[PDB]
Amino acid sequence: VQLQQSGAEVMKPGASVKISCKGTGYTFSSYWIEWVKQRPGHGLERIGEILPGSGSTNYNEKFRGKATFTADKSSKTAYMQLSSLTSEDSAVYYCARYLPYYYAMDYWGQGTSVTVSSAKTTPPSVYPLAPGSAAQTNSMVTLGCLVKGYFPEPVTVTWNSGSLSSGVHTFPAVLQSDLYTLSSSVTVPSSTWPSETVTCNVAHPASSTKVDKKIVPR
Amino acid sequence: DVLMTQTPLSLPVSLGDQASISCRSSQSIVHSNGNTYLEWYLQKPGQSPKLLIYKVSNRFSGVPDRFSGSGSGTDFTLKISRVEAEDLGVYYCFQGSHVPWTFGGGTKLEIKRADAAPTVSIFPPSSEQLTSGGASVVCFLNNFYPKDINVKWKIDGSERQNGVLNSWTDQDSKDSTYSMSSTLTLTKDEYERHNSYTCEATHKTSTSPIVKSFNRNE
Ligand SMILES: *[C@@H]1O[C@H](CO)[C@@H](O[C@@H]2O[C@H](CO)[C@@H](O[C@@H]3O[C@H](CO)[C@@H](O)[C@H](O)[C@@H]3O)[C@H](O)[C@H]2NC(C)=O)[C@H](O)[C@H]1NC(C)=O
Repeated sequence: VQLQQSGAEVMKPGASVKISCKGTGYTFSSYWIEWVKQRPGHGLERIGEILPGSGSTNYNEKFRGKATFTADKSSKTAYMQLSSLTSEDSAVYYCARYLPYYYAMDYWGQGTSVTVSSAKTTPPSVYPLAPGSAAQTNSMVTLGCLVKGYFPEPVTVTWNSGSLSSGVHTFPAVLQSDLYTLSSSVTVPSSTWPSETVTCNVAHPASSTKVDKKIVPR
Repeated sequence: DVLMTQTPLSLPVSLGDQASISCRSSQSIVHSNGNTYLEWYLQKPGQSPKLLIYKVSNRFSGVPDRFSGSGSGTDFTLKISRVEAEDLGVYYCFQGSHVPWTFGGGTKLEIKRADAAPTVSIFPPSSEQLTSGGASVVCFLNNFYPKDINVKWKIDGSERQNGVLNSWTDQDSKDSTYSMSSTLTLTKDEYERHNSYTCEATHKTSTSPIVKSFNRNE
């Protein structure tokens, strides 16, 4: 069996988004479809369930009125309609099969990420950084590559064809006020940095933007 | 909605050790047919959850036998005999006895090992940042363990907190360490006026807080 979910979505606050979960390889009308929310912070929250064969639906107290479940029997698809949105609703939404009191929820959808933000698509603005002048130089030294003022996710940061991959730490993107950023620091031998060329690559599939800014000593 | 409380919030255990996770219910979740419908799910990072145990006495197919379950009317626990690298993730308890059905809080699982001291670094802004009209002050704390980390932004003898970004990285695999990258966005008018910036951090390995600073005036 297989549960296929719709693609990623971006919506402005106050709008409504409808996402779908399509099931195949089993009797679609005879299984409940469970909708689960996972905010980036933590936790799995169950929104509710719908039985496509009938129109029966259940909602958790928190999401009553927020979500509306509908199902199409002709096409093995079920939908969840999210009402007026906010920044809080940004999360990854999952669909899963379920038959209460018997074999339970062994197949899940891949997940569908929903992002609520007033921002528009922005290209990455990578500003490579180098060690400060007022700092001692030793054998072990870190490197720096900063990407900021970009939207939406994801943006992949990697060195020149993986010139030096191990020893890097790409930190999760965060919003300063409205746009995402990213920090990636790696370590290289002091005797090799001024000799070997090391640079960070930036890719933005949504914006089709590729950047390559080498870092040189201050 | 039946509230399910899961403890501990985190569980560090070295490889091969016994792991115990407990899930408690706000009400009795027994069912008339002699079964109690409690299920345990594992969600490794970047993936949809998976089914491990249902009807705790029972166990799903295709799962290692080291997992086991037990409990009674309102208290249940899950046990992992021998821990392995693939067993890292977040474990949730799910009750399927009273409508609506609710997930557990979640019990993240880590692996404990010989802790390591932090390696701090500071990167002042770059030429591009200066030209743009800003100043990106980033202090990097790579390969440190455990989470007992607190970073204070002290500058020229004054502690600044506004504009302080907090974003760490999940536990690694090769090093099983943690990394911290906190950033302080500064403007040209404000960046130059300060003379000295310090990156202040504390950790359990070294009771005396560590210090790292540089002077703009050079
Ligand atoms: C609805 O009523 C039916 C009929 O009584 C119930 O079916 C019975 O369910 C029990 C509990 O699962 C079965 O006993 C179990 O059998 C398994 C497999 O043999 C065994 O490993 C367990 O230790 C336990 O003995 C029983 O076989 C089954 N009877 C029949 C005829 O299928 C059903 O549970 C009821 N469902 C609900 C929601 O009330």
